Amino acid sequence: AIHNRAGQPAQQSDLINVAQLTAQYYVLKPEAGNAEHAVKFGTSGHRGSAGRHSFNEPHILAIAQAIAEERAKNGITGPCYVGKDTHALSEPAFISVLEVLAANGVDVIVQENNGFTPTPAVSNAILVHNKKGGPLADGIVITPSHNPPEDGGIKYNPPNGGPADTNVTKVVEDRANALLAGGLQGVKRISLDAAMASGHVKAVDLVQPFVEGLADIVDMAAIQKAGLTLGVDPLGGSGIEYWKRIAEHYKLNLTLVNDQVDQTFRFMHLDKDGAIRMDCSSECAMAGLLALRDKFDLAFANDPDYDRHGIVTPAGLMNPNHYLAVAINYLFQHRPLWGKDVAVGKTLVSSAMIDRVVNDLGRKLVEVPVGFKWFVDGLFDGSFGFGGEESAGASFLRFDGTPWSTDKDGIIMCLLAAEITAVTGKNPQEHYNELAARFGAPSYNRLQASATSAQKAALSKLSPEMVSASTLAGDPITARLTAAPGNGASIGGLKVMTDNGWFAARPSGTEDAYKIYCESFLGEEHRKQIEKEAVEIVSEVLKNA
Amino acid sequence: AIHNRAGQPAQQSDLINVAQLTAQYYVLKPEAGNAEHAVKFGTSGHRGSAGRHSFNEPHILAIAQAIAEERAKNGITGPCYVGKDTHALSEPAFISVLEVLAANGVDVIVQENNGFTPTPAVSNAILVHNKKGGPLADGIVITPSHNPPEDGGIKYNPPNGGPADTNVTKVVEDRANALLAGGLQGVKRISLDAAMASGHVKAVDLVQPFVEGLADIVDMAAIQKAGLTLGVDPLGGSGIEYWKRIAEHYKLNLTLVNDQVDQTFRFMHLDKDGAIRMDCSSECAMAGLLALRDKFDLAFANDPDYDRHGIVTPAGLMNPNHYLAVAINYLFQHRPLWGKDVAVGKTLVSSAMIDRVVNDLGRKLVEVPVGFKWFVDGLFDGSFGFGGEESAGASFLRFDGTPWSTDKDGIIMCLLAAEITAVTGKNPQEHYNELAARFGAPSYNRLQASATSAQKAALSKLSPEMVSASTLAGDPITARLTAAPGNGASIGGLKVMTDNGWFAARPSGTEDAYKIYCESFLGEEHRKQIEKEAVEIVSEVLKNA
Ligand SMILES: [Mg+2]
Ligand SMILES: [Mg+2]
Ligand SMILES: [Mg+2]
Repeated sequence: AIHNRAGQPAQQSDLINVAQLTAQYYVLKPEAGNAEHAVKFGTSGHRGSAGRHSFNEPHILAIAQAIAEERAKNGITGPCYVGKDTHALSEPAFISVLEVLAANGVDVIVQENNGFTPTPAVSNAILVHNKKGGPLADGIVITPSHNPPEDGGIKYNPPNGGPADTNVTKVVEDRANALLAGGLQGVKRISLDAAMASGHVKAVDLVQPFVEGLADIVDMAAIQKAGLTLGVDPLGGSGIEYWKRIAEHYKLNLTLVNDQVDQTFRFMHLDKDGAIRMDCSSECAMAGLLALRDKFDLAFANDPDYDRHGIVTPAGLMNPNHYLAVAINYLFQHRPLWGKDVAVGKTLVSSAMIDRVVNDLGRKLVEVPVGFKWFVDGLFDGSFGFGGEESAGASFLRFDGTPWSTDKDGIIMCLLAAEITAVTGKNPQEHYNELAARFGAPSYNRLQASATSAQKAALSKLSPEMVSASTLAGDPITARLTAAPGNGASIGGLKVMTDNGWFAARPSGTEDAYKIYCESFLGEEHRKQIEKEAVEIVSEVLKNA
Repeated sequence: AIHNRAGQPAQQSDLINVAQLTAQYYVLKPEAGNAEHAVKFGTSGHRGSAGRHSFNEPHILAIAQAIAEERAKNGITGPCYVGKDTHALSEPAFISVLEVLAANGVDVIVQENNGFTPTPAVSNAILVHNKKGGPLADGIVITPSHNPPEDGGIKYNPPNGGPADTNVTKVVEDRANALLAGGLQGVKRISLDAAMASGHVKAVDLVQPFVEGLADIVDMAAIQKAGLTLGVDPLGGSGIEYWKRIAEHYKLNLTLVNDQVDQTFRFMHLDKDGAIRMDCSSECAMAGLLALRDKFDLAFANDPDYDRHGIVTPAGLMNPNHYLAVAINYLFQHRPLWGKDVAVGKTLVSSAMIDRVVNDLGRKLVEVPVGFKWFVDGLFDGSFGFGGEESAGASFLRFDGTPWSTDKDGIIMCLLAAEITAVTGKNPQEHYNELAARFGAPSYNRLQASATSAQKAALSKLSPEMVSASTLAGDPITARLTAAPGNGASIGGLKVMTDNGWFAARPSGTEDAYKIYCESFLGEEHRKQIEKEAVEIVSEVLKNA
């Protein structure tokens, strides 16, 4: 908690003017040659704000044109599923996308009645469509994730249902930027009315198919039989109607603690920095649900795109690493159709509790670099049963070991917590407590140290033998890694291990620093000794550039 | 109350999508030759909704250009005060006005920090400016009054500070529609950024000078001295900050029962028809404040443009007619500096309680046709001390007999109630109860039925002697009128009166219908006999076409 009003309900003075911001999307423009206003279309698409000239009509027209061209180049002739979240700027962006796709003769499928669509609902729709074997579908999700009310975002999901990799995003980014530099000479656009009249835009209900299909991934019948008292704070996000339909279709005792949809997100409690941020894993942002935690056996929440999850019990808000370990431990014991050819994905900055759990089950661990992108292909072909990130986003397979969503899915992760509690009689936090009793309770932290550009660059291109330390916090170093053990890919940095702890260091993308992730199975004080030594080691390896 | 959720809190299903609506302002276009989409610029300016193609960018660009040209033609070279209310569509309209006015070399004055301004605050600003005697100022108010959240509006107030009359409005209307038919070719415009950098737009604080000036129209010291417990529901309207500053500046025990500014107006209770309508004189809409009526000596509310007032006492919400009679009876006995010649303005269809009051005061009554416009010139020149309409809107003079606002002013009418209560020790409902004990409690009703365009046309063009009856509801007819007795202007219909009651019939200005207003001082059964005989009379005179 950094801001004096962290954890308190937002005040009127904290709120955006929604109408003014939306107007700014049309009346303000990116400054030509100003890099800060340019399309930066990356792992999570392009994000910005109309009032900062970074999320305006020109950007989205440009991006939508770029996506139409690329998808056609790539032989993608089926429909494009275009979903949006409950951010203000998703409305104007949505319209720009329809105007341009329709003008390019792209068939678009949208949620009827201008509704909202979670990121995994777009992923799921693409996968289900493409399993029918005809022209390929892909998708666009119009969301800046949990970013404050004034922000907008837009991202692309190719036919494998997952987020677009750099081979797609870089091309799209450059084309969008050249289109901007050309004054939107090369953009095909028709009016909203013409687009709707064209026949290219089809409105369907994406909710029912997703909600009904949940029985093929989570044990919905077990949940029903347990008759748990469940709560959810939809956090004004894109899956609010999804939670309603889940409770209704499956006849669950599941209560929405509020049903607000408000583009100022005024019902929110302020995050640690005082921003309105819909972070389902932040205790400050989750203060509203946390105050009701005694009312439910189990409760949860999702960020605006519904790709992440927050799990509440009467003990509080679970730490995301803790829940990942529990999800994995449970899933691989309760999925008979996930045979020996189905492994566990883990990013290398995630808790080593995962390693202990997976070793204990006699399953294969695939350690990958930072980022969900490394799980997409394995989820898609069924070789990864589960892949998650320590920031509270994950996905796992259907019962039969085929994919449900190749993007992150917050709904299945919440429902899985319910299946766990229902099947085992123990909530996921009680599960973690037992793991911690068995393996020790690790202490985990993230920090950062000042670094010059030159240092940051050098950190990315090390090799294991540049690290001459033989010991870390009183234990022999068992590994010096510059590549991920699971897929061999570069980590763009360094990880040092002992039996009792580890650290990893990577250059900060945004600041003159490098980030340090570390963890100890012996506790806080030992973790603190790792931190100290981690800086010493990293200072040593890069003081010569 | 007709709708089954009348008076209930608004639900999420009742609300608009603010950003989608604002997008529609820029992406939806009026249809060429569709009269429902045309500019209709009248007594309240032009109102519509972006989603109905009746309040979109082309309309506002066209209207702003028409106003720029008309003010120049009319000799106005000073600044234009442009104020906006809290409707969503006020934001894009505001921007379009600045783009075009600055392109036309108009000097614009706005409330700083994108703040909101009551209609009477624009009127007052015009008056104060022009009283200095240099180049004339005029103004634009961006408001659809109490219309639902999806509506927008824009109206013009010339240098006398009141609403523009048809000599200006019809020219602006014809011109705007000409501009729309010519694809906006004669509209001059620059970007918002260019407008802000041009030096043509100045941002000031309009609140402080209005709030400080109140001491010159209402007896603030008397109110301060009484120490009453005052409540206000600003109803999410343009004067919310005005109530705050009045409380602070005058050190009043004045509580805002809600401080919400929300472009969905979600905090509202539903109106009698189940709509979200910010009608300060409607019991259903005021259900929230009415539930707290027992906490305050006096409480009040205003509509979004803050030109109307609703007065609450522990007895409930006052009938607007009833409050006018009290306001008049009080003011004309407590304004010693007003000349003996200063008159009372009264519309045609207001209560004859006003007549009884004004007679008793030995003051001049000026009965005018429907509409506040008939009071502007007399308020401006100080010959009308007070002008009010039955729909809960009025204005009156400063202590020294010079105008404060020549448009309707909800703030002074609310503060006057507190003055009345402070000075006399009785609230305004108590005073009305006394008026009723003295003269009788009148019974008032309005009727409506369908009529053809031809029957409607006839009704507006009668000659008094065409009424051949001698009696109305058992009393002799004392007057048969087709023109207002006060100013001689045509009423566009018929008024018949006796000593005990009256009726007036008038064609609807919007529907194929006529309305009949009637009132009896004998009670309900007498009023019902007036209703029956008025229908008979109207039927007979409309016996052709
Ligand atoms: Mg997210
Ligand atoms: Mg009004
Ligand atoms: Mg005039």
